[PDB]
Amino acid sequence: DQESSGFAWWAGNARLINLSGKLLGAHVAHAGLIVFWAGAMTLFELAHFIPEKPMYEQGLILIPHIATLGWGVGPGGEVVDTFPFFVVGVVHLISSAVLGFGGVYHAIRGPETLEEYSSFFGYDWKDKNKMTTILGFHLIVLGIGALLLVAKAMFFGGLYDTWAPGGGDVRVITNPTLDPRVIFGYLLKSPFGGEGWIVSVNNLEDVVGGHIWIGLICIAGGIWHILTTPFGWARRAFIWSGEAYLSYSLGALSMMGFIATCFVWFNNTVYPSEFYGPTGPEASQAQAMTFLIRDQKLGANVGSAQGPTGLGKYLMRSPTGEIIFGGETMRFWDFRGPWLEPLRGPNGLDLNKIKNDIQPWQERRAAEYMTHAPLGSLNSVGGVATEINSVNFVSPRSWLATSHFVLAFFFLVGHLWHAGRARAAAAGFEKGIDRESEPVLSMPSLD
Amino acid sequence: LPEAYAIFDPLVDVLPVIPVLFLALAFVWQAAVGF
Amino acid sequence: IPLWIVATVAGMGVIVIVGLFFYGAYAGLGSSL
Amino acid sequence: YPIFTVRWVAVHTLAVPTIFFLGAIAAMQFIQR
Amino acid sequence: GWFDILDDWLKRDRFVFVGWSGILLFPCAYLALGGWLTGTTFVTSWYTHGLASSYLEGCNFLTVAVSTPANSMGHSLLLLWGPEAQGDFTRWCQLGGLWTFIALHGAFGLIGFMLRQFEIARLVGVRPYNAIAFSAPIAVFVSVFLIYPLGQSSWFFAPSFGVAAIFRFLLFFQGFHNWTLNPFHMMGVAGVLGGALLCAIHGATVENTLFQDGEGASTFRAFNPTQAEETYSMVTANRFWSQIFGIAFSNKRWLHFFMLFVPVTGLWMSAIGVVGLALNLRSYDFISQEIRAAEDPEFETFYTKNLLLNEGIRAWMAPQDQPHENFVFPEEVLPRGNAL
Amino acid sequence: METLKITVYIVVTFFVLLFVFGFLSGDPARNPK
Amino acid sequence: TITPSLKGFFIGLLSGAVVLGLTFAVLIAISQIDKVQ
Amino acid sequence: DWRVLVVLLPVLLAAGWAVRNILPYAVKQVQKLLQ
Amino acid sequence: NLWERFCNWVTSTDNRLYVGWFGVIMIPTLLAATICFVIAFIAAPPVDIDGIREPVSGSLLYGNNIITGAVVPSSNAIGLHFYPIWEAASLDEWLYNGGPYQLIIFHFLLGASCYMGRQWELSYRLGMRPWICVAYSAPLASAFAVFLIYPIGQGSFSDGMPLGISGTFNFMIVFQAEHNILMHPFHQLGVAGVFGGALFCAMHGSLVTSSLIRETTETESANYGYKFGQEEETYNIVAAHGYFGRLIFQYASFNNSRSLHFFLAAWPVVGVWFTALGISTMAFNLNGFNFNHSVIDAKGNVINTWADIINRANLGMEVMHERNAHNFPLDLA
Amino acid sequence: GTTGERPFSDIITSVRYWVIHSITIPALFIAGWLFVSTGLAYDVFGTPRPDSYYAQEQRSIPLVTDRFEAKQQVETFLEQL
Ligand code: CLA
Ligand code: CLA
Ligand code: CLA
Ligand code: CLA
Ligand code: CLA
Ligand SMILES: CCCCCCCCCCCCCCCC(=O)OC[C@H](COP(=O)(O)OC[C@@H](O)CO)OC(=O)CCCCCCCCCCCCCCC
Ligand SMILES: CC1=C(/C=C/C(C)=C/C=C/C(C)=C/C=C/C=C(C)/C=C/C=C(C)/C=C/C2=C(C)CCCC2(C)C)C(C)(C)CCC1
Ligand SMILES: CC1=C(/C=C/C(C)=C/C=C/C(C)=C/C=C/C=C(C)/C=C/C=C(C)/C=C/C2=C(C)CCCC2(C)C)C(C)(C)CCC1
Ligand SMILES: CC1=C(/C=C/C(C)=C/C=C/C(C)=C/C=C/C=C(C)/C=C/C=C(C)/C=C/C2=C(C)CCCC2(C)C)C(C)(C)CCC1
Ligand SMILES: [Cl-]
Ligand SMILES: [Cl-]
Ligand SMILES: [Fe+3]
Repeated sequence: DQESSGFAWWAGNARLINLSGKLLGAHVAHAGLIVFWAGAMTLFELAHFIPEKPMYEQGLILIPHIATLGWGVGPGGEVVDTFPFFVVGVVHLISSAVLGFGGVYHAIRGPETLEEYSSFFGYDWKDKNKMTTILGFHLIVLGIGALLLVAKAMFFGGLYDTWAPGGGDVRVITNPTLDPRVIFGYLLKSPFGGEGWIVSVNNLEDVVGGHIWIGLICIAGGIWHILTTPFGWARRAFIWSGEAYLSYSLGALSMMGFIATCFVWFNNTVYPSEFYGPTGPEASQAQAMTFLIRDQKLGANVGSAQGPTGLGKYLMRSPTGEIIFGGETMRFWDFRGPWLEPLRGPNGLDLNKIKNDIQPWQERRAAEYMTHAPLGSLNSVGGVATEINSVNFVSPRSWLATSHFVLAFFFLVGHLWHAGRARAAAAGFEKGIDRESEPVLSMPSLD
Repeated sequence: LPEAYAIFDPLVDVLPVIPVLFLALAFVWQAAVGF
Repeated sequence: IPLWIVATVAGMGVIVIVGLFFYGAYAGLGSSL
Repeated sequence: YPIFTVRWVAVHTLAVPTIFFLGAIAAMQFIQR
Repeated sequence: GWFDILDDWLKRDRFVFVGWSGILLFPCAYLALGGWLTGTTFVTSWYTHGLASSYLEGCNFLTVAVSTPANSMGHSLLLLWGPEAQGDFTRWCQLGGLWTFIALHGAFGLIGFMLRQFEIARLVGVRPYNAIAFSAPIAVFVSVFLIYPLGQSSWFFAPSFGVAAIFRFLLFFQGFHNWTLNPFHMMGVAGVLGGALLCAIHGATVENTLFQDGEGASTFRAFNPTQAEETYSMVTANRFWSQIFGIAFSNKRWLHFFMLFVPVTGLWMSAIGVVGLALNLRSYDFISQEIRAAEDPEFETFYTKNLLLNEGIRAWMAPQDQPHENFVFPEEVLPRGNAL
Repeated sequence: METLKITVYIVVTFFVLLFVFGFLSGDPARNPK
Repeated sequence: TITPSLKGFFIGLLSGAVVLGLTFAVLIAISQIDKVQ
Repeated sequence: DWRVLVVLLPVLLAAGWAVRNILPYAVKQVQKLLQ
Repeated sequence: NLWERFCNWVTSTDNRLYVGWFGVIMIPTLLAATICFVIAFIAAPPVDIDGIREPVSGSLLYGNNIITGAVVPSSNAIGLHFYPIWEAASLDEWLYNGGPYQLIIFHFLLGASCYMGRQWELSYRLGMRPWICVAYSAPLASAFAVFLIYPIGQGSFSDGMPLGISGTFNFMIVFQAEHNILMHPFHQLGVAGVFGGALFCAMHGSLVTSSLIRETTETESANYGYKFGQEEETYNIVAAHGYFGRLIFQYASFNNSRSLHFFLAAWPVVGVWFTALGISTMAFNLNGFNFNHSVIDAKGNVINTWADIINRANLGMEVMHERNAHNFPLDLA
Repeated sequence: GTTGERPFSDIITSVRYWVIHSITIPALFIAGWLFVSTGLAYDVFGTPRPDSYYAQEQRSIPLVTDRFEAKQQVETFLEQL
């Protein structure tokens, strides 16, 4: 009841702030929901999956994650056996029942507080030692999880690699990149065009390598936070309360969600186009390729063909000179993909390779990706807005990019919400202004 | 789904919505306690 | 009759009927098919 | 309490046709061209 | 006396107040709302527009409309007993009679509602500024649904009552009147958006300058409607906005009047400009720009680009949006850039 | 050009360092109660 | 003479006069039964 | 035609059924009014 | 200490304008964006926004009035690449390709983000509750949507909203041609947010002005009945609620001022949040509802609705936007 | 204060209400259904059925051209079906 805590029913989970047993319960109960959805969604996707269709023509976002990890697929992304998808769903689903059972138990049946039950699980938010210790344990868990990805790539079948010679395939990662100048060079590239920050990672070696690195970084920091207490400069620079830590993570979860958006929109390495459909830049570049191949077959000389604007119709230069695809796709010349890189010489697209070396599988790939561009209506009509009904399709990339920008934006709002409140609760005016000691009434007047 | 489990493929169509219902139940419950 | 029961069943009636309208949007008149 | 009032009339001129209309709109989902 | 007896009953304190204004308001409002609901569910637009527009035909909530009567009806009142329907309910529906029915009963409903605000204000003891402010909705409705089509060839070019139909209206007004360029609409934008701003910012300011009058962390309980003290701090809210923005309100009465003034003023300005568009008296062009562009083919602004878009709208939508014109544009006259 | 790039890089560094070091110099304590 | 539209005009006139009549008839009656104190 | 009576039938039944469940409680209301 | 004096003045509550640490970024970035905007609006030369060597004039001195003038977005040849002054061979090349646009929008987004933080900050220094900045997040997100987020998803700052009155309308029109944003429920909620906010703003102002308590004569303004900082409320909430509850019915009215003012904040902010999100998700080409040819007759003839009339208009914008820039038949950029 | 009618809470809670309304709400709902399932809604309002928008060989839309003989023009359209 609201008279006991201060918080109303719509803010009822704030009554959990200093009840560690119930708070543990809700948390473990929530984690079951995530794992539940993961397993449930997978089985739904598998019950609706058709192997003869590409995954991206079928509204699948999880099976693509599983196949990128190397389970279920063969060369060029073709699904060869669906039993590994089945396992991933069943196991998550079965586990969620466990997470649910404990979560509900701690919520309504276990002891409401832990601090009198055990001195190890109990915690006071203002206790900077115990908090860094819990942080340390979880950092250790995160490090292990990042190493499980390494282990799957190096010791347990490998990963799907769209860049693999002969066409993408599952491949075991023998030489992860450990060179800090490469791994942390990604963390220092520009976010802007032609650079890409971490989103530009375009080889499994660099992926596997970076995970070895944060895997080690995390475990070390975990050990470091278990053994130390926060220094004095950190003590006076932060707010030490449950809501304060919740806000710090909302900001982080927000930053991560934006980054996830850009990753699935631009990157076709850890999001294989074989599974997720082409990217935006890719499908546009694929369109230009398709018409280059068609017109050249008719007898056009695509290097010297001038276009209406005077620029080249099929081929122009970039601002740094590189031979790129022409037309409005000029904006997409930073695109890189395995169907197009064979035509790339050192100066950009090689006119001789365009004339003599285009292979049927490339023409097929360009046409497929041109007519599967991530463009569609909310009710999944495929194409520009002016398209008539016929094609039921929205790219998984659109679906994943749009949702996680929404989640990211709202979690940034969440950060601003709980941050300011944490600051006001600690200072003692989160409930409003004391009439008998109004601060402004004691400051001097601006004029 | 493997055919030995084809009997549940109606049940699979519903499962992913179960987490949403959990959100709704918290309102049934607060309605039952009069908020 | 407890109101919380009336609240849940009415909404449940609402959710069903809305779901039937969205359902029809993919079949029969106005389905594009 | 009285049973029929100005309110009574007001709720029934909105509500009676609403349920009637929802019924008609319900059946429309099963019209095939 | 019977008049004072009927006044006693109309002005009774009930759940839904009636009043003298109720004799006009309720039947007209109920009939406007009932007519819209009736038509969007059952009534076509196949003979007026060539359009489907009912739930019964396949439309969803975004595409149902009570559509306007065909251009050939002119400004006919389209009464049920009038000369076009001649008392046939079926034909009246097929001819667009629900459109005028709704617009006219709606117009009179709005009169009844504004009279209602007057009637209740006088009985309760308050000044009548709420009814004054409702002038702006009435001015908007009158200019867009009555004056604008009265200026044009027929009720056909009024807005049809529907969600997507309203969107088409918006798009017609860009392609044909270049309505975005009209400074009277610009003043409306600034009063609508500036009203949203004042609504958001005044609500936040009060909620974030509250005094602490309870001990609960949900701060709503700490207000009693019968209390005498302000519930938030005008002094503190003033210093904050003084130091953040430069200027701050210091007078609560002027602040609330200003919240009336801004969006009311802006809707009235957009009505004025719609009155101009009734006569095709548009802000369509700037003569100086057209003289330069006709003599200098390298001159290109965003103004000249918008006109290319307006010309594309007009040629591509007119054959089906104005079907009484029997327009037939062979492909080669359609304006279009390369490729598309 | 390069002189400008270096000039702006120094300017930006300067203000960014004012920001981090200002918000570390004991911000929570700067409040009225 | 009385054209079809002029006949319609009276149709509408009497309809409206009937509607407002039944309206005010019923409203006066209710007001007489359920008076105030 | 026959369709009209098909449609009005439930409403007539419903109205009559409601009339019968409310009738003792209404005639007391009117009786209370006549004062 | 000298650094402590500086910090004491940065954070002072006695400054006519509050500076603060957020302000140490805000002031220079806004001043830079403002000065460059003023200069480019008046004086910039034509900019080749569509990267097809067809430059678009936007400044006053080049034949624009207040209505047609814009700072033109940077070239499509640039795309999402960063393009400060030093990346250009000369000021002349920078102006031709749209440099001032990036300079302005990036400084502005940084400056307005810190404006939001400044709002939390002074509120904390004053003993206030902290959420005014959460409300300001709704227009800030909207600005982020049209200057930054929508260029990212489309792949070029050249699809950013021009800094100009007509340029803005060119943005709305091309957007509707490409994404059908009128048929998108997130823009509809934005309409419901600004219309509703206008309505409620109008309502609250008329209701409070209506309930003002007589304190003045007729030969003076009713406003002089309120004095800055009186403890008595200046209007009668009970009378105002008495009125408005009778206008509709009593339970549809607010008798709690805090509950009413919270509603005043939440309705426009949420709706603007969603419309920011609508621009931000149409950036990734998740478009408004498409009902084109949705209704069909028994033979198979198309039976148009109003959606199909919206499409004919969308088509006419489509084939005329960027009239020389397309060499291939699908609009994928 | 309270105006005088019976609270809606006590009404949708009371047993008498749901005795009455578990019949009436379904009756109207079934009534609405039958209004469409019998095809009555088509003829009352004149809305074409999926086979009554054109004749078997026609793509011209039956648009009303004349104001005063319009009632007859619509009926000359329905006959050509
Ligand atoms: C993810 C959602 C989530 C979770 C995990 C929790 C969890 C919790 N809430 Mg919160 N809450 C939520 C959403 C959530 N809430 C929402 C959305 C609202 C708004 C309506 C609230 C409003 C709210 C209020 C107002 C309060 C709480 C409180 C609580 C705590 C005690 C609840 C209680 O007494 O239940 C009692 C209810 C029951 C005993 C009924 C049964 C409930 C269980 C969980 C059903 C489980 C079903 C499941 C299928 C069983 C699995 C079995 C297993 C073998 C697999 C608990 C830790 C309370 C608190 O803080 O107390 C100090 C409190 O006052 N919540
Ligand atoms: C990030 C999450 C995410 C993403 C990217 C997808 C993406 C997809 N899902 Mg999946 N799904 C999700 C979550 C997600 N889903 C969840 C949580 C559930 C449980 C209900 C499901 C259940 C589910 C099913 C059962 C199916 C899909 C399917 C699909 C596809 C079609 C989506 C569609 O048409 O939606 C329609 C679009 C909407 C319903 C719009 C919703 C808009 C939301 C409500 C806005 C919310 C805004 C904000 C959060 C609200 C708070 C604001 C407040 C704080 C102010 C698509 C590939 C379908 C498919 O093709 O499968 C093969 C399918 O059948 N999903
Ligand atoms: C984060 C999860 C979490 C946490 C912090 C706690 C904490 C606690 N639980 Mg709870 N519990 C949990 C999950 C959790 N539980 C789950 C999931 C279940 C359902 C299976 C239960 C079921 C449960 C019961 C039935 C009881 C408790 C009790 C306790 C208390 C005593 C535990 C003890 O001494 O363990 C000592 C340590 C061990 C027994 C060894 C644990 C070895 C683990 C499981 C190995 C696997 C680790 C691996 C990382 C897990 C991966 C999970 C996956 C989802 C990623 C303590 C306060 C007791 C209590 O409070 O009684 C009053 C009690 O009776 N818990
Ligand atoms: C989940 C991860 C996590 C969390 C929450 C914490 C939390 C904490 N750590 Mg720990 N730590 C972690 C992981 C984490 N650490 C790991 C994995 C390591 C091993 C490398 C360390 C190593 C470490 C050390 C060595 C120290 C801490 C300390 C701290 C405390 C102060 C942090 C601080 O001031 O940050 C604020 C960050 C700054 C002031 C840095 C300056 C500003 C930077 C440059 C901003 C850049 C952001 C920008 C957007 C760019 C991002 C992308 C890219 C370019 C980098 C705090 C309790 C301190 C303490 O008191 O320990 C006892 C301390 O000295 N941590
Ligand atoms: C930033 C974008 C923006 C903004 C803020 C506006 C703002 C405005 N536009 Mg503009 N407009 C825009 C962009 C924008 N427009 C663009 C890009 C175009 C294309 C060129 C248009 C095209 C356009 C047109 C065509 C019109 C406007 C009009 C308006 C005004 C409408 C005001 C209003 O509330 O009417 C709403 C209507 C009313 C308030 C009338 C009264 C309604 C009553 C009170 C309703 C009662 C309902 C009842 C209770 C029952 C309902 C039940 C039902 C829901 C079930 C307003 C000033 C209108 C105008 O200027 O009118 C004078 C107009 O006709 N705009
Ligand atoms: C809990 C769900 C939150 C949803 C998003 C946030 C909604 C409100 C955000 C408005 C911020 C306005 C600026 C400052 C506004 C401001 O200052 O607020 C002040 C006001 C009162 O604050 P208190 O200090 O009393 O309470 C906040 C905490 O202190 C808890 O006590 O805050 C609230 O009441 C929050 C209500 C939470 C419940 C919100 C649910 C409403 C949304 C429901 C879903 C709508 C979906 C629509 C779909 C189309
Ligand atoms: C705290 C709380 C809460 C929450 C709760 C929760 C969140 C819970 C969770 C729970 C959970 C989370 C649960 C789970 C469960 C699961 C399960 C129960 C499962 C089972 C499964 C199975 C049995 C499987 C089967 C199968 C197989 C084996 C194969 C395939 C097919 C099938 C599917 C048949 C709420 C909000 C209400 C409020 C109150 C308080
Ligand atoms: C895995 C991987 C990778 C890698 C990754 C990495 C290596 C990462 C790292 C990362 C990192 C290394 C991160 C970090 C971050 C940081 C941050 C995020 C920060 C934050 C900060 C803050 C938040 C602060 C704040 C403040 C200020 C500003 C002042 C004073 C106050 C305060 C404290 C509040 C790669 C890409 C190779 C590839 C792929 C895979
Ligand atoms: C015309 C006319 C008339 C009138 C009639 C009337 C007056 C009618 C009424 C009618 C009505 C009165 C109807 C109603 C309807 C209703 C409806 C049809 C509804 C529906 C609803 C829904 C569907 C819901 C939805 C929703 C919402 C909105 C909220 C939440 C969400 C949801 C989705 C649940 C007369 C004969 C005198 C004369 C001649 C002409
Ligand atoms: Cl254009
Ligand atoms: Cl092109
Ligand atoms: Fe106020």
